[PDB]
Amino acid sequence: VNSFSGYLKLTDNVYIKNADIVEEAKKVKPTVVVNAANVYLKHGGGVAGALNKATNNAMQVESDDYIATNGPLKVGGSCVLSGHNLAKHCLHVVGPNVNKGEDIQLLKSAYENFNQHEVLLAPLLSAGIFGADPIHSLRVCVDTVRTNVYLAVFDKNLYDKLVSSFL
Ligand SMILES: O=C(O)C[C@@H](NC(=O)c1ncnc2[nH]ccc12)c1ccccc1F
Repeated sequence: VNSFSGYLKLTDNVYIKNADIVEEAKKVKPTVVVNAANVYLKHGGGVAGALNKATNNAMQVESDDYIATNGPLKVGGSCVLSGHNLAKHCLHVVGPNVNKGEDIQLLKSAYENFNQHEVLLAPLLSAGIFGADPIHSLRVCVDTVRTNVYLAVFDKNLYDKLVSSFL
């Protein structure tokens, strides 16, 4: 039992809510919040810009040190950093950005990173300004992630569309 509230059950292990991931994180303080990162951990907009803003830019400062030491992530890859005031840990996951021309095929690899964590609060990878088909991303999520994932979808119209079209 956990303290995630008001989520619609999609499958055995995947739940979904129309919510701001920042506010969900502030309430639940999950062990892991997922960031929809890019390979440089430059947290500008969407999920990443919002999470980073909520940390007062501490996420960005930490991320810049990570990149200076380790170099960029891979598309489809991830790293574990602090969750700051939002969660114990932040799992920065790089889904493909279709608006950068990146291969949507890498989305499954991106979701596989979630399987290293028993429970996660996460956005829908590659959706929104990452330019992928969100119905497809939700399908890949449910068909790839085996651990317990609580999805926070920001856009109300998108949430309604995702629920109404989910198989
Ligand atoms: O609408 C959506 O769910 C899709 C969108 N999600 C969010 O940006 C988002 N999601 C939850 N909480 C949030 N709080 C502030 C922003 C935010 C999205 C997902 C992945 C990458 C980019 C992107 F734009």
